[PDB]
Amino acid sequence: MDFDAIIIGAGFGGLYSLKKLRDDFNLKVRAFDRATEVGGTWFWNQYPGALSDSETHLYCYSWDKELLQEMEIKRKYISQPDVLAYLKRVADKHDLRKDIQFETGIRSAYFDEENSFWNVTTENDEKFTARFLITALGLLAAPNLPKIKGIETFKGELHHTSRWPKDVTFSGKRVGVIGTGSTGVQVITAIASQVKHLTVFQRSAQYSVPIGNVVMSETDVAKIKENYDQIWENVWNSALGYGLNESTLPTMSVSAEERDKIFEKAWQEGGGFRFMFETFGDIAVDETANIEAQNFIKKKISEIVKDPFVAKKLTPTDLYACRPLCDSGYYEIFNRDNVSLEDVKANPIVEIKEDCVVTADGVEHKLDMLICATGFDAVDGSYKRIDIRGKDGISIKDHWKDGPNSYLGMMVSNFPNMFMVFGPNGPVANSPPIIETQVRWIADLIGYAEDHQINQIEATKDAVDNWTNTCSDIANKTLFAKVYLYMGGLKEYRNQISEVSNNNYKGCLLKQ
Ligand SMILES: Cc1cc2nc3c(=O)[nH]c(=O)nc-3n(C[C@H](O)[C@H](O)[C@H](O)COP(=O)(O)OP(=O)(O)OC[C@H]3O[C@@H](n4cnc5c(N)ncnc54)[C@H](O)[C@@H]3O)c2cc1C
Repeated sequence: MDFDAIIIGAGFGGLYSLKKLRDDFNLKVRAFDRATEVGGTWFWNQYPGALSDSETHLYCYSWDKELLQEMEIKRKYISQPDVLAYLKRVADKHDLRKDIQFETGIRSAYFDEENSFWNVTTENDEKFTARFLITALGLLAAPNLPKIKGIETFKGELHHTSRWPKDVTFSGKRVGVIGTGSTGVQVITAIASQVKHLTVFQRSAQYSVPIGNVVMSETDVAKIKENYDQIWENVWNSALGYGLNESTLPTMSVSAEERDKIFEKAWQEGGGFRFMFETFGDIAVDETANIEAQNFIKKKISEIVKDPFVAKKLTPTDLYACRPLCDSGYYEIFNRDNVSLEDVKANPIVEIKEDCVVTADGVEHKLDMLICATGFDAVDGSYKRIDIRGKDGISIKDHWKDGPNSYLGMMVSNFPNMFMVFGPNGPVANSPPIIETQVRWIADLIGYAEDHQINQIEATKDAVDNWTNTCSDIANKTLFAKVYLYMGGLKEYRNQISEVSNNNYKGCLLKQ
């Protein structure tokens, strides 16, 4: 054994995995990332307007009290360069880089049934052994590059938001953006005013609410820092972990005039999760409540966008409101004389030539730059791109050929000593609280094993099948996926995994 534990990922999930196992448990551990710096997705995604979905004071670690007091809280939400600097500062303080090997992908990890440890091989064919594998792998980008005929003949700049280069300049250029998910909304709002002309190619109009990202006064920051203990106590006690007053008020239980008042209030403060969960308690459950949320945003769209035909094209049709987008002036962009909206569901892209994008009606859209706002992959994907083989050498690709499944979102049957952080079938909540929860739980279980010299931990097939049903029970009660995620929220997730730890890890296969 080279190591007690090998960590893959130096993002949020891997940086804390490392800190927890090396320093609070005195294990020998080494971590690996392909990146040249810590930060994970905040290192790779440097596109214009990249901004957190959670507010600054909560998109961070809770476990280091003196870091909370030290933290710079510039704006209500935190931009990508600032998150990256924060993660780097976490590394400086807790001396984590000496145990991270950068520029090092992992090609494969094979479980050794004979000695109960993992054989892990880099892409440069270096081989390390470790009792425990910790996978903190995040989500890769969704669509590689758009499967469009002739895209490779394009002779202008072709930029993917997940490999955004440095020194992109926009002035004097005709620019095109494929994609209008969260990443596309941020790019487009960021660059519309910098280009000579912007063409947006929207496949599918989405609902978006104001983010309301404002500067924080020194007294604003003091309010938070003086009460940080209560703030975090409210995170652990909530469903989402976003600092919201999570409503229980049914949408249809009030007058139209009161209902308009409550949505307006969330709209003025900003934030997608606020609009969806702080206004009423059933927007994501009741079809009739959801339509009320839909119409409020549709009306706002039609009041902000002055040209009714452009506004009509922006209006989501039939689509229900699920998974919340926010923006810093998105719908306003479309009143600008230098912006055009192309509905590419009505008028698909058929071809890309050397100087242009051409749609089904024959029109050539001439472009100097084409931006592919990639989105994000189901993941699953990040795991299916490492050769992971457990017992009798089944690959993870085979074991999940028909969808991912796990125990509590962290352990996979047939894959012992492997613990996933922020993996499939996990909760839907603010990420750092989820990551912290899972890392402390994993670390506690590895300590139990250390004290009781057990060297093979594994989830049964039945713990995993019970977990798959717990998720489908909760999920088939929601408008979402109308599954593969636990949606009882953060507090109920922490119960689930407390019961297991308090019942000598019922469902697990402690061995030796
Ligand atoms: C612009 C943007 C804004 C976001 N805002 C929010 C938000 O407000 N709230 C929220 O909850 N979530 C948000 N997210 C989601 C975000 O992914 C999570 O918050 C969190 O950062 C995930 O951290 P992680 O360490 O688990 O994953 P990552 O940060 O992606 O870490 C994955 C790392 O592991 C490395 N890795 C993977 N595989 C391999 C391999 N085979 N070999 C070597 N190395 C490897 C990767 O290169 C990567 O560096 C946002 C994402 C983006 C892009």
